[PDB]
Amino acid sequence: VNFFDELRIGLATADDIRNWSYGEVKKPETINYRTLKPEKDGLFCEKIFGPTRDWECYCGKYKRVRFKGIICERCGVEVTRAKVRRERMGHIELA
Amino acid sequence: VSQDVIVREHDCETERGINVTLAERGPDIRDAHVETSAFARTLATDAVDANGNVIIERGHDLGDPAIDALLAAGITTVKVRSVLTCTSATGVCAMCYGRSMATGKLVDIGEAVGIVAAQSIGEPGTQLT
Amino acid sequence: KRLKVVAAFQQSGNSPMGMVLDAVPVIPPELRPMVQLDGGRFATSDLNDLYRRVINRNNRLKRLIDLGAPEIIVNNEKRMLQESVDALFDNGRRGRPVTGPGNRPLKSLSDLLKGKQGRFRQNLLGKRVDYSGRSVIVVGPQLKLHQCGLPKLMALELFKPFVMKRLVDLNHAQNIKSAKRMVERQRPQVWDVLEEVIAEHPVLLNRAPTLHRLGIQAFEPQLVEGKAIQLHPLVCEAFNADFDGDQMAVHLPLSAEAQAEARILMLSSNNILSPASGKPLAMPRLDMVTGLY
Amino acid sequence: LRVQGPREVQIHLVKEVQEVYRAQGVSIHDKHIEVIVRQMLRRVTIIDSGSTEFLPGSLTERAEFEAENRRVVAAGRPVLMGITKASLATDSWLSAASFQETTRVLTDAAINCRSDKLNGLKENVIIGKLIPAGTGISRYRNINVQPTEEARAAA
Amino acid sequence: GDFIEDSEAVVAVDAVSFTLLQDQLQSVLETLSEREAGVVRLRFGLTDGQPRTLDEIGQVYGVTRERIRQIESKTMSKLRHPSRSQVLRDYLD
Amino acid sequence: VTSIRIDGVLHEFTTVPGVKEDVTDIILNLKGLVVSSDDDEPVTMYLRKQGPGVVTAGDIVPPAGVTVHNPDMHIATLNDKGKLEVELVVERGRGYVPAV
Amino acid sequence: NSVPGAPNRVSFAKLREPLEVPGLLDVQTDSFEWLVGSDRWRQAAIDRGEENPVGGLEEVLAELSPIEDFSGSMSLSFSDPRFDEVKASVDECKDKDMTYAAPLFVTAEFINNNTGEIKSQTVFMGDFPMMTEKGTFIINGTERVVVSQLVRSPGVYFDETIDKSTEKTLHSVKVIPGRGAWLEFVRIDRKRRQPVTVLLKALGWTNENIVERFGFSEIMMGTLEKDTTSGTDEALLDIYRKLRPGEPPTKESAQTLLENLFFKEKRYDLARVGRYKVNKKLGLNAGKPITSSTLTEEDVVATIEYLVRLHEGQTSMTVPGGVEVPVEVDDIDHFGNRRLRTVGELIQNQIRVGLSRMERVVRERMTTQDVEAITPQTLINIRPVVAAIKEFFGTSQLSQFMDQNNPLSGLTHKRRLSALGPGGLSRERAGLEVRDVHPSHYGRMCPIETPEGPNIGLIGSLSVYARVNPFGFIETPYRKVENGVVTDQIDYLTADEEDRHVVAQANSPTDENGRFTEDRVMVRKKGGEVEFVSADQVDYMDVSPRQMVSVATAMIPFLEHDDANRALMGANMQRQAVPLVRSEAPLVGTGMELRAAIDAGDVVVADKTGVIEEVSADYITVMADDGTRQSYRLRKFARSNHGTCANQRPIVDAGQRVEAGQVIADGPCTQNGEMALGKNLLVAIMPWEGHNYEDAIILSNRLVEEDVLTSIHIEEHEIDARDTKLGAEEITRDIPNVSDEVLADLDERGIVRIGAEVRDGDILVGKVTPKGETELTPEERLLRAIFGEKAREVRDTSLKVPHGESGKVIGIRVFSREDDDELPAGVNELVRVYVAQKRKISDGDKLAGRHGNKGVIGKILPVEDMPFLPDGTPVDIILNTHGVPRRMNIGQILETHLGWVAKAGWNIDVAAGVPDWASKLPEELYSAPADSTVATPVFDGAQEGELAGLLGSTLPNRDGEVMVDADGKSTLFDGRSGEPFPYPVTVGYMYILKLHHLVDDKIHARSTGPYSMITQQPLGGKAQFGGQRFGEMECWAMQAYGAAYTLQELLTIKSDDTVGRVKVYEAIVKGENIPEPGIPESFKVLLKELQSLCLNVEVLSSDGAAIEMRDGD
DNA sequence: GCTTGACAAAAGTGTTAAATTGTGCTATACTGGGAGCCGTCACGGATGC
RNA sequence: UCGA
Ligand SMILES: [Zn+2]
Ligand SMILES: [Zn+2]
Repeated sequence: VNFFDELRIGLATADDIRNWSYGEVKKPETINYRTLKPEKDGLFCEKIFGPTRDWECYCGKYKRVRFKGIICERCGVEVTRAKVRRERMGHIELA
Repeated sequence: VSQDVIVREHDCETERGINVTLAERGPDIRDAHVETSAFARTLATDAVDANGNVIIERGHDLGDPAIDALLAAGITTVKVRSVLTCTSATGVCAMCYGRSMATGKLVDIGEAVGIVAAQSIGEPGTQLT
Repeated sequence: KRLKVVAAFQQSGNSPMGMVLDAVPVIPPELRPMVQLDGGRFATSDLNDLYRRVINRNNRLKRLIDLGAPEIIVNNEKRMLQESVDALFDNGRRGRPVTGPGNRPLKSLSDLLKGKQGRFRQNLLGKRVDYSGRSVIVVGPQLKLHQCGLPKLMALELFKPFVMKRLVDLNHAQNIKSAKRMVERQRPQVWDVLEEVIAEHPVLLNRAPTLHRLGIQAFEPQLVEGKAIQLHPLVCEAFNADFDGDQMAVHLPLSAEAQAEARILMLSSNNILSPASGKPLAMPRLDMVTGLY
Repeated sequence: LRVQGPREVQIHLVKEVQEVYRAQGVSIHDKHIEVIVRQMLRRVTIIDSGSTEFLPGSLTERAEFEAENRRVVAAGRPVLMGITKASLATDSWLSAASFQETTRVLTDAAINCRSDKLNGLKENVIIGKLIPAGTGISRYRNINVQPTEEARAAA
Repeated sequence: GDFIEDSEAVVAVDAVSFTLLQDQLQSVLETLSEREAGVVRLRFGLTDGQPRTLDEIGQVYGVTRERIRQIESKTMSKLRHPSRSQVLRDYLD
Repeated sequence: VTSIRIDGVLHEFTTVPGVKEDVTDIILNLKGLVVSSDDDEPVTMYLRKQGPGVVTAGDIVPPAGVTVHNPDMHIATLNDKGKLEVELVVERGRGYVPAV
Repeated sequence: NSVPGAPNRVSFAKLREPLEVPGLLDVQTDSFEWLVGSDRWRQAAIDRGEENPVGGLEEVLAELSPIEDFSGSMSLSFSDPRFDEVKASVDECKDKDMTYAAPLFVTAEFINNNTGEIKSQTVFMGDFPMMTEKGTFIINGTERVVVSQLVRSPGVYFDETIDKSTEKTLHSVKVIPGRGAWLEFVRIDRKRRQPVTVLLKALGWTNENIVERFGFSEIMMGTLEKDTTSGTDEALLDIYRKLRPGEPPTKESAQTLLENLFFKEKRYDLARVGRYKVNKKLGLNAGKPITSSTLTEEDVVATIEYLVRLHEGQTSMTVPGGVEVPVEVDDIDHFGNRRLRTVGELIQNQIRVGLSRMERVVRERMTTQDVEAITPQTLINIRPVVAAIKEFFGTSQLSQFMDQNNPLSGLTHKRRLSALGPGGLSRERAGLEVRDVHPSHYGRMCPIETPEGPNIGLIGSLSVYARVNPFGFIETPYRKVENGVVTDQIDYLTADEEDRHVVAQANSPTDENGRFTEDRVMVRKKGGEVEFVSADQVDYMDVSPRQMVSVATAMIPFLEHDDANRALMGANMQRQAVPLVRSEAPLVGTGMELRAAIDAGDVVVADKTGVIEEVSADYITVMADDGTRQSYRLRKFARSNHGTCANQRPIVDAGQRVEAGQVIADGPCTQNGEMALGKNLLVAIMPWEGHNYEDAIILSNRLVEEDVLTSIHIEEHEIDARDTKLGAEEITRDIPNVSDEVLADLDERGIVRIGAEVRDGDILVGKVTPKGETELTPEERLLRAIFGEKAREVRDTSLKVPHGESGKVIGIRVFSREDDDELPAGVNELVRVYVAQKRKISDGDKLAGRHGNKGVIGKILPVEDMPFLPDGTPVDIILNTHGVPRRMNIGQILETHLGWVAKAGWNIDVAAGVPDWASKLPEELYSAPADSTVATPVFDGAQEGELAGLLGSTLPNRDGEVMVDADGKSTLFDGRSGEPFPYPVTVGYMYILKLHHLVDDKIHARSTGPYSMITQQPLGGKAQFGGQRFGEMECWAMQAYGAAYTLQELLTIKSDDTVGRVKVYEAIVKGENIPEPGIPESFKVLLKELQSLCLNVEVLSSDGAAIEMRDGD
């Protein structure tokens, strides 16, 4: 749209950060050393940040654009565009 | 600091201004620099002589031909319209600023003079010691 | 001075609790990318390891708490978590920065915004643009004040999409694929087509550094042989461009509004006077002076 | 400034600034130096009162101070500040963030829950909007063009 | 970091070429039997996007999977024939 | 002369065995050739020199209707191992044309 | 001259060189020989100097010997460094991409006599990189050069400042060690707020001793009068806690801590240079054996005495029991206090770090590793040692890629002196005090030559006759003169020693027998300040002019007539020249080209007198008179490190006879043994119809037809076949999607054919990579069925020549894995293709003279229409007249007149009495043939009177007519108009160079290309095919005009708008209008970055509430 | 013009041999890191003394 | 590390 009057700043409360996040990253893992896939519950995990391939669940049950807005029951990845990986944020629950 | 300054309106209509030296104490002359100060300006209030002939009316562009006539009349001062006295709630008005230096005419309603002034001062800075 | 902060929290509705974090947001992956380049070797952003130090120390703290531990070990782990989050947001602001291999300080979220290399002065207040090029400048003493010599190879790549649609308009090529291959292969047909789109299509010339607005001026392109650029000798005073090997850049306006601003506002013939003192900036100088004198 | 008032400080600054540039043979116009000087004296200190969240020892714009001071249902003196301190006091918090001391500018804006109206041109440049100047003024860009009926008849 | 180009970034020419390629296939497939064109659309998926199979296409047109392979072969030889394929040579890749 | 051809070299940047010069330096020496041809269509001369000695401009056997006006020109110097076989294309034209 | 093959170039020098120019590569070779037991360096130290020479390796092994476990029961001793023959020839190293090194052997004895005694062994530290005969190194196949760093020598240097409190002067003292904690006067180890008198009580000094030494001139006595406590042991507890205050201090630990921190050699390492500096500077151990560790006490007692002495101003100070030495403040820039760390020493420091990094493993290993039987074989890990060497030659600022455009650039690089680097100042950290030339730079560092960028004053070139000391201080030769008579004696003086004498001027009157002819003579005192004295007080004299200027500077004719600025540009641009096809020596030039050419190493020299047996383009063979047979292989069209050609040509005839040191084959830029960096062109200086305007230049088309300015450029391309995660990469002709017509130039293997031509976009090497899953669209994969072309599992990744270049393929280099070869993990086949091209001189290419005159080519007129003499001989270059007077470089005019003088023959009448213009005239130079070469040494040159007289000369242009008058101007004829020019113009032969800055490399154009990953903006550089940066200052200019749409267009659809750029491309191709821009992608990234900092940011509409750019905002 | 049945290929599909992966454990006695840092310059304003 |  590119027509909006003002942009406001402020402080993000712990609840604001939790509402932004699509999941908690529970492990300091990036990618598998063999398959080079985004291992689950780490950084890059498709369960939260979104799929690597467009309209593809991690396990490959839903590979086509017919079904979107659904989450694979096995791999727990939502079927949508891979661009969401740019906009989707996680969070860490501190002890 | 000056990038947000642009010419918003034609005239602020205020009567305030500042004084220019314009040829002091000659002869028995003129001034070293009248082109940096008096030139390109716009007269704030009427310039009158000793007997009040009112040689040059308000708002004149104060070109070199106007300076000669002012010197012939014998007045050593003129109150000029400047951006310091300009009200113009937002930005500045074209009449207070003065003649556009590149155009040689009055300033357009769209000219952004803050960036132009910043570049005008900054560019020669390589020659200072 | 202490009141300003106390009053700031009083006027707004944000609780001061926001100054302590019970949760740390995680930046999306594509903004901290991990990708491979040559033959399998990998490259990743520094945030991933700064995050790693945070998550690793946070989980080790959970393990110490469940077992139960002397306060010496737990508190030591807690301050480690405190510095790991600090190093993530701003590295080096408190004590020594977290260093990588060879004593290189890791880039932190705050380092992304700050500095000449930050998001602002680097990727925001300035950007790298398409439809542009550069080359050396040579004197164009035979040019008109509004004209500039443009290398034919440069103009071909700059106007490539235009000449493509033109030789598709004409039957010289079928569809758009043979048009692109015909431009890339230099086949002689496109030369007559380039002069057609080049006509009365202005371009912007830039000579860095740009001190004033006259450092950028619009010209009418004239297809010229060779790889150099022909510049009008009068505009040299504006660009402060010596012919000792200076390089200049060219940009191509596209939308009708852009072309109009180049013809009216930024045309070379339109600005002959310095918009500071008022003295004419483009006037006979050097050879022309002694030539007329 | 403490003696001769605001209008004289602007005369003194332009005189001194032009004197340095004249010594090297550089000829500029006083109107330019006045454009820069005008921005230094646009703020006033608030000594007392304010009647509504106008704190003592604070620097607020004169025009905005004149509107709030009405409140017929605050006292201060004009100040003189450098261009850096003035450009850092701009009402646009991301304009000061892109200028200098990005870290300090951000923490202060977030604590005050500041809001940027996206008025100045540096803001419109960052967000990819049309700058509010030149051909970007609210008037020029809305111009409507139509052929005159007398001229259309020729076709 | 500034030297790594985005591999998945969309190229303009190929994206514009894909549209002009879609425009050309519509005209070529438009000249055919309305039932022959439907078999080719379901086979490769086209509009739907999911390539079907002979048996699935057999329930819609009410024929055996063998009868469609006959239709698929006859329409392919008609597609390979130069009047239709002379324009698509540039799109090999 | 337009183009030349040598059996042993596939390009201009290699040296021929047994000779003091290189192909580039030999071509820079061949530029000084002054030839005259009465045939519009192109024709090829031939030069073959074995054993030690100095190859000069007269060692080329001209086809029918062409001649060489400076046989004293120095081309190359070879030794016992040196052998030079080269054919050159003489053409008709005017002015200056670069390498095609 | 003085060289066997030296051609004949007459010199105008009024003096004779008493000293020959020393070996110009000695700076690199001498330091490297000192490092590794070179018997050549062993003799040098033995004949004059100590009888116990110690190599750089031997001295570091002496530091490491022995290694003890702290129990004293066992010890590990090192000794006897051993080197064997190099692993491979440098040619094979540069070819195989392997470093050029020789193995290292040593002796390590494991002794434990507490238990049963152990045994010795022979240890191998690793393959050690060795410096070549050219003074360079081969590291991983690339030719590199280790530069010489400028570091502040260890020692004591005192300064005086003006306190801000009062106008009275102050004195601060700083002792600078190499590895020490550097206490400063009395802050120690960077601990502020320190008293002066606490140290004596800290050292245990009795109170009565302070009064004796400090009683004179008050001062410290007053400082001793005011103190916290007077207790000797109490001062320990006061100072010991000040520095460390943590973990409460122990009584015994604090006593010996200062001896540990300073007196101990382990924590405080006494510098062998500083030991010499401070001992003789302060008078301690005067004329005593060296190699003393950190000063016990006496030296520190002299520092405090020197400080109080400096306040009083007493010049003569005798340390108690010591000698007397002047008391004065020191200048840091004086080359006596600033030394040059050489290549051998720089490598030594890295070996020291490698050995120190090893002992940590050995010390930790000897304790916990078995017992009694381990020996060095058990655990001695040399990985950290060799890593220190490998990590140094790369990544280090001192070790740089050899810069070689021409043999000059390579030579000047090796003698370079730069202050920046590890252990040195950063470029921003460096003040303006170092950049200014110091009076001590005379004859040592060249003041003219330096960079014009941010590096001004930091980088410099070592002088001609200078050479480095064993301690690192530069020495300069001088002719000792005693009692007003010049002597044959020559002594090398260095800084401090140079100030103790007065230096006569090299240029001075000399009688036949020899002596000071004039009554009053010039000299330069210890100021340095010029002085006019008499022969009585003169001791040393310059060996000759140009002692200061370096090689590149000394190669500029008429250097004294040009300003230092343009002279710096002329010297820098000389190393920026390029080898031409036929390089011809300069018509007029100083005699430095001869010597500098043979010392660069890029030419061929004969090392034995004899007769040539065979001559060929590939190699030359010489038969020595002693019976031996030597051969020299000629580098043929080798690609230089920067892309130029190194082709060499033989200058000798088969049956000729050579001599030791005589030239054989010329180098890339050379002619018959001299440095040829350019061509001699006929130049008329006049403005020509605006085509040469403001430094622009115009060329004669003859230069293009005759190739005089043509150069060759070779380029190297490389690609590898690696094992991938999904399979193996295959190099072949099988590229999946291509027309068979485009692969016609490939052989079966899939590479390009040698000798074939190419162009931007062609396939040099075809390759392939697997992909999966394929996942083809519905539309595509329909054509696969009709056209029956099976979609290949592999994806096409090939090697294609980039945009804007072409040429012929010179050669190929392929390393297969099937063939053993050598390859890193994952790679199978490695292929390199070498493409070259003949570059004609084109419009826009940069030409420059030797005086700093530079400019591009504005146009090239055909030979028909060009200003030409009455000869009918057209000129070559037309130089703009307006540029000569302003730039303050008039030497170009002098060499232009002299260039014409030397071109045509010239004969002096001389009559019977000779012209007086020739009283001090050149000797026996009166005559000279046509096209004669002449030499004009810098400060002994051809003077003004001679030039005028030289203009009168023989000018037989095919006939009797002379084409140049005595004023050097000729009447030119316009070839375009047909009428003569109205006035006489200056014509002559100048010497111009072709510079590596070429239009073909610099031209760049882009419409759409690769985009950055994080931000969608394009990239930079031509290699990446990137776009131009539209920066902050350029946006200001765009806003000053007031054009909003042009600015928004550049910052949205031109760059960061993901959906806008493809739509704009779609609109242009379809002929539609350009659509409306979107939001720059970098702004969305900016919001996400702010959200990571925990700043809640929202973009909200004027009405209602906030909106979302995407899933989140 | 379409269908049949037999028919081979392919595509899953469930089940088992296998590799990969994670956690625990080792009992002479051993208990507080080592690394380092020299060459701005000018300024403002807190913070610390 | 160099070019304006
Ligand atoms: Zn799934
Ligand atoms: Zn006004």
